[PDB]
Amino acid sequence: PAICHDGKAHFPREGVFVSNGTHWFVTQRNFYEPQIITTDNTFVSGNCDVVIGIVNNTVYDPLQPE
Amino acid sequence: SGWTFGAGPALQIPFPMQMAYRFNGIGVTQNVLYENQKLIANQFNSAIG
Ligand SMILES: *[C@@H]1O[C@H](CO)[C@@H](O)[C@H](O)[C@H]1NC(C)=O
Repeated sequence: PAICHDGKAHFPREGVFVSNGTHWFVTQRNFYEPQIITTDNTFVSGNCDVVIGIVNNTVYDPLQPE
Repeated sequence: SGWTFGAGPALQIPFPMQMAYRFNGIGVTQNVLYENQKLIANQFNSAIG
């Protein structure tokens, strides 16, 4: 349901979180088209202690490298 | 399977995520459900009872 990066829960803006077995992606619901979980695809609202089923992973920031 | 079985092949999906989709369909963001999941369940169980 949600991905915890650093003490914060991230929910998909429009799509679902899927995994092939080793890595996590975000995709549509009616067609398979995986993408990289960045700060654009997701929005943050929470504290990483109330969602039942949260998992640990890393999101990517498109501004830190530049 | 949600509403998928009425259009094409049936596709399974966990119930809380289907409920999140149903909330998202009426204009309330899904994070409202997950942070108030247990409470909502109770309000359903009483309503049937
Ligand atoms: C997720 O990460 C946090 C902090 O790194 C850690 O405390 C917690 O045990 C981790 N949870 C799992 C299921 O690995």
